[PDB]
Formats: sequence, C-alpha cells, structure tokens
Amino acid sequence: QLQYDKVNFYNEDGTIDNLTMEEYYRKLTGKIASDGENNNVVNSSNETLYN
Amino acid sequence: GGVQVGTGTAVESIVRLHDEYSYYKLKGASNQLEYTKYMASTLQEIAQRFP
Repeated sequence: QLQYDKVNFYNEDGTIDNLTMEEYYRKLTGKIASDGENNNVVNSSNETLYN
Repeated sequence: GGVQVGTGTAVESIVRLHDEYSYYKLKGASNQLEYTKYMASTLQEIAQRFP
C-alpha cells in the first residue's frame, strides 16, 4: 500500500510535501536537465553572436 | 644692328588639371557614402542579434 502512497518530505524550503519519491526523482532530474539545453540554446543564441 | 635677335622661349609652369566644381562633387559623394556605410554597419550589427 505504501508503494501507492504519496508521502511527505522534510525539505530545505521547510516543507512537509506529500509526494511519491518517483516524482521527486522526476522533478529533481527534470530540473537538472532543463538547465542544460536552456544554456546550450543560449550557446546557440551566442553563436548568433560570436561568429 | 638692323637684324632680329629674339629671346625666343623661356619655360616655367607647375600645374595640374582641375575643377573646383568637381572638388565638392567628390566631397558630397564621400559625405553621403559615409552616412550610408556607417548606417549599414550599425544596421546589420543590430539586426544581427538574431536571425
């Protein structure tokens, strides 16, 4: 049953945030990925510049 | 002595082909060319930001 259940984490924002660890992995990882391409789009924005 | 003695020819000049009317013809050409060329560089410089 716990495998279904959403449970709360005691986080740096002080939250007790009902959740599945899966989504935490999702939200943690997806956030990490977002940074990459966004920057490397900026690189593409930059390569409009430097060239 | 009743017979002709001619001093003949003497030589002096240092000059070149000219027209004052033309001189400012060239002046204006530079002036307007200067406007457009600088205009051009700044134009595309800004337009260059993004294709």
